[PDB]
Order: sequence, then C-alpha cells, then structure tokens
Amino acid sequence: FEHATTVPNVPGIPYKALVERAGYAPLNLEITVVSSELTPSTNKEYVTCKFHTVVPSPQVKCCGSLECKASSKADYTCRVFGGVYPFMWGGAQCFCDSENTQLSEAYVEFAPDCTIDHAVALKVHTAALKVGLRIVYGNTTARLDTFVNGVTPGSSRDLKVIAGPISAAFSPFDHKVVIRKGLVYNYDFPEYGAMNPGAFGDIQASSLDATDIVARTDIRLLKPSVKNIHVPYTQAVSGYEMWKNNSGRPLQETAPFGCKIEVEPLRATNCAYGHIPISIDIPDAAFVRSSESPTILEVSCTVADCIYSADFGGSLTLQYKANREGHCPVHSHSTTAVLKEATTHVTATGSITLHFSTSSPQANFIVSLCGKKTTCNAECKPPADHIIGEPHKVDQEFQAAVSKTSWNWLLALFGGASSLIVVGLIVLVCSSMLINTR
Amino acid sequence: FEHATTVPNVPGIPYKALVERAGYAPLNLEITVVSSELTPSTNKEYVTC
Ligand SMILES: *[C@@H]1O[C@H](CO)[C@@H](O)[C@H](O)[C@H]1NC(C)=O
Repeated sequence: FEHATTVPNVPGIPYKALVERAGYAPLNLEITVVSSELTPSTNKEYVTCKFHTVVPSPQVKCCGSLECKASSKADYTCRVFGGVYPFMWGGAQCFCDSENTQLSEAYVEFAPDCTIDHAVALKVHTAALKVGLRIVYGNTTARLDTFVNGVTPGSSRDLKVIAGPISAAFSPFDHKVVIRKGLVYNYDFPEYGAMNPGAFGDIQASSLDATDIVARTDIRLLKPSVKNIHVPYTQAVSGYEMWKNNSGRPLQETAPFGCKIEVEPLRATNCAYGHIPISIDIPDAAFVRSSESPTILEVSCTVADCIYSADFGGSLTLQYKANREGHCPVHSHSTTAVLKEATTHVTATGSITLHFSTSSPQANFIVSLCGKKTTCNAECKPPADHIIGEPHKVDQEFQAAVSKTSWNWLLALFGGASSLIVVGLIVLVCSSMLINTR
Repeated sequence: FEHATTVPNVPGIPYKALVERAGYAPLNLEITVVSSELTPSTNKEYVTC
C-alpha cells in the first residue's frame, strides 16, 4: 500500500503517521530525516595566490645599441636605458662614455608556497538536495538515501520510495564563491581575463601548475641612478594579501539555518528549511490482519498533569478493557500534539501512562488507541525554564494559543447591535402602520 | 529546581511544603529551625571595678 505524507525538513524530529486499511489494524509509520545534504553544481574558474617578482639579471650592451623585445611571460615588462654606466665590485664592466645601454625586463610568477596557499574562485548553480531517511514500521527499521527530486526513487531492499520536490528552494551559496584552505567566502571575484591591480585575483591561472598565465599588476621600471649595476622596480601591493586582511567572516558564521559546509564537495549539510512530500510504499505482508489484533473495550483518558513546555514534558494516562494479550498501536490524530511511543502491551483491564508534547496550552484532542478512538482534553501551564537546546515545536503553532477561557471571554464580549437595528426597523414599520391608523 | 517559602522563625515547629513539577511526583520538603542565633557587633568602651 502507498501512503503520502508531508514532513518538516529538519533532523532529529521523527514523524508518526498511520495507514488505514479495512480488515487490517493501523500500522505505525515513523519517519526520521537523519541528515540533509545540499550539493550544488560547480565549475572551477581559476586559482590565485601571493605572487613573486622574477627580476632576471639585466642585459647590457657595452658601447653599442640595443632594442627591447616582447615575450610571452605573464606581466612581462621590458625597458631599455641609454647612457647607463654599469659598475660592479670588479669596477667598470663596460667602457664607453654613455654609449653603452642596458635592457631590464621583469615578470611575475606564483610563489612556491602557493602549492598549499592557493585560493580557487568557483561559480555555483543548480543546487540539488539529498535526504537520508529512516523508516520504522511494525518494529522493523529500514534505511534509504534519495535525491529530493520526485522522479528518482531510492534503492533499499529493492524498495522504491519517492520524495520531494522542495516546497521553497533555499541555497546559502551565492553565484560567485571563493575557497581557500578549507574556508568558503562570498565574494564577486573578477571574471577570468579581467585584472585589476591591488585587489583579489590579480594573478589568475587555469590550473595551479599551468605554464600559461595571464596577469597584470602595474609593474613600472625606473631609470638606474646608482653607480653600480641595479634594476629598480616599483609595483603595487599584492592583491591576495589585501583581500586576506579584510576578506571578512567566512560562510560558517553567516549561513542561515545552521548549514554545516564542507569544502571538498563544497556542500552544505544538516540544516533545516521547507517541507518534504513523501510517498512510502509498504509491502502487504508487513500488515497484520485485524482478526489477531488485540480487541479493546471501554477506553478513556486521564490527564494527570500537562506542562506547555518546549521539551516533551506532557503526561497522560489511558484506561482500557480488553480480552486478548498482545501489542496495540497508539497515536494522536491532532497535529498540535505528538506522543512518544507508538505501540504498547495490552492486558484484560490494564491502564498505561504515556508521554506527549504539545504546542498549545489547551491540550484537547483525539487519541487513537489500537483501532479505537477517545476524545479528551485538559489545560497546561507555561514552564519555568524558558531556554533549552533540544528539539522544539514538534508541531508549529496554528494560532491555537488562544485558550478556551479566552475564547469564551471574546464570545461573551461581542453583542448583537445588528439585531438591535433590525428590531428598530421592525418596530419602525409597526409604527408606520400605526401612523396609518393614527 | 528552586522553590520559595515563608516560615515562622521558631524552634521545634517543622514546616511541610511540596514542589510541583510536571511529570514528577510531588516531593515532600520539611524545614526545621534547630536554633536561632542573634549576634550583635560590639566594641569595648572601658572597664571598672
Ligand atoms: C513487532 O510487534 C509484533 C506485534 O506485537 C510482535 O509480534 C513482534 O514480535 C514484534 N517484533 C519485534 C522484533 O519486536
């Protein structure tokens, strides 16, 4: 048999649901979402890091002329200078008064340590959600893991189960993301092929060890002004360090709904938002015929005490009269309250206590014991402790916080002035015929 | 759990009170004032004889 149900997408909060079939006792269905896994699609854009300026030994032509030549190295900057007079520890290296000329070229390359300090800029899209479910029926447990899409049933014991699609899509990831040393940042990294000195992504490479690099970082050579040989270079500060200084907080301290984010797939995990519609198919053999199910008679409630607490602190008692020994299932059909146990032993005239949680002070609802029902009600109070860190609001509030006494107060407050105007019009027409008498 | 009371300051008169918590059976609580003790602060002015 196939049964459909909507469950909140949140870990550690089981959901109880029943299946009704003629001739078969109701079967408890417990559904738990063990862990969420939001894994989006990503395409590496480029990788950047701190760079390092190669300053190769300047070329010098003694007493002759020379010309600059371009090269394919990244940020290559070449410039000639005439009138130079190179000097070294050995003294003069060229000998001609101002005829000699020196050519200086510089370029940039990623520093070796980058091999571990690299930062990769990624583009994200088409977030996909994966849910792991545990289903309990007839004190039998089964596991599965399925994509949220409602067209790819999972495989578990050759059982097909379908989930989703999500009610409202949620994704903490933004179109442009940055990764470095296990940390993820939100940032609009410049597109590959576009560079801006003194900012993130001033050195860009397709791969960490790509021989081909493209990058401009505003290197301008200077005319030598010292006796000995020396090539003076001036350039802007590396952009990667500047981003590092003010990069801001990572995404672990900004993701809503407490998504725990792992880098290597770059996926969020174990966060809650939305409702999952799921259709579960149970084998028929799992069902038990009502003939062998225990028969109960003369059931009733007694609310020993109930506390309108966030945690599961409400108590209840049920009194039953039966004839056969066995186990029968129990449940609360009112969404505002959820029980704790699903099945209980049944005796000839036994009574059993149960634990339940509610999201309203007026705890009034219908509780099904085995195949029978019993309506019953009581009043709960707010708790002394108002902050706790355990599963809360097993059912969301449904504007049911209004108490029965408050309902009665509001009902009695309102009066029928409309009836009074109607009576006024009626007596007015009566007076009208009276005037017709006069 | 914290629970407050007002008791008569007098020895040999036990006071019985309860604590109410949902899901917990009521717990008796007996308070007895074994002996009072009032000590004032003093200074020695002088002595005579
Ligand atoms: C499950 O419940 C049925 C009904 O009482 C019982 O016969 C069966 O032994 C239970 N199975 C386990 C593993 O407890």
